[PDB]
Amino acid sequence: PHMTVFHDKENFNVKHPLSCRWTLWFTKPASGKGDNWNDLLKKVITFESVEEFWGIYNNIAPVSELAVKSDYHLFKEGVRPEWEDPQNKHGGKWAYQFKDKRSVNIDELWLHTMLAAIGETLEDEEDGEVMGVVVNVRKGFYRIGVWTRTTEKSKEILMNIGRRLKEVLKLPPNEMVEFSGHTEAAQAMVV
Amino acid sequence: MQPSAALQSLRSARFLPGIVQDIYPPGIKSPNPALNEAVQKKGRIFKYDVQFLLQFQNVFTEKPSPDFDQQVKALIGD
Ligand SMILES: C[n+]1cn([C@@H]2O[C@H](COP(=O)(O)OP(=O)(O)OP(=O)(O)O)[C@@H](O)[C@H]2O)c2nc(N)[nH]c(=O)c21
Repeated sequence: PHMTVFHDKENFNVKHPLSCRWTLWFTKPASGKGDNWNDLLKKVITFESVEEFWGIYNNIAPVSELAVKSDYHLFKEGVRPEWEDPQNKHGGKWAYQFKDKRSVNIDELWLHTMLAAIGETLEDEEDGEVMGVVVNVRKGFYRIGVWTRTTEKSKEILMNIGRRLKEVLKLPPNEMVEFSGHTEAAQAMVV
Repeated sequence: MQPSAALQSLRSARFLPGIVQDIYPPGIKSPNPALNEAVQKKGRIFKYDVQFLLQFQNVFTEKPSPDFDQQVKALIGD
């Protein structure tokens, strides 16, 4: 009955749902003209299947091809990847900064981060904390983060998310993943 | 602009009802059943291990829309 994409990648009739819809966003670098530094965040696409995810991923630039000051964000549908969104305003992030060196397969790390997000292995079913994940391309470094809805609903639920991100990123024990609130207030937790 | 066979199939396919163990052909692993064993709402929350998800990487390579390239260029056109 069920032909998956693995039975016939041109004629299949079942697809793999995600536990919510997700939207990919991209931040472009400021234009070299100089007339657009305040409108750089772009909504790319919303999707709801594992197959759709891979159609997107296979047709967009890997992180390692992005210009400096660019970002990708993968957020649950309805949440904009900004601190002002009502679902991020009282939240924060777990983050790690990587050096820009070739033995760091940043594309693979980012990919695995997004797969952990959409495959629901960052948090447990009732945690209600993960809002999205983000990769930032900067001059000195790359940063990978997991944005969270609160900073205090449950500390244990947040620490477990940080430990999972550290596992997903394959970091050794000296390398610490750090939690910070988005606002100075919601900041005033490392693993 | 014309959709691909895979895209046409994706558009018309039906969502699986959750994690299923017994629908994959030889050499393809199912999602880890242990991760879903503890899940309470199995019709809404679907845990897929990264290894399972990676199996799709070289399998579904088609664009998610016919003009995806044009939509992307105009979105980040500058
Ligand atoms: C996620 N985000 C990023 N920016 C802008 O993007 C820049 C990079 O944001 P960043 O948080 O990655 O900072 P970076 O580590 O590069 O360090 P900093 O710039 O020196 O503090 C910030 O400086 C802001 O100018 C943002 N601006 C707004 N208004 N809301 C956001 O949520 C937001």
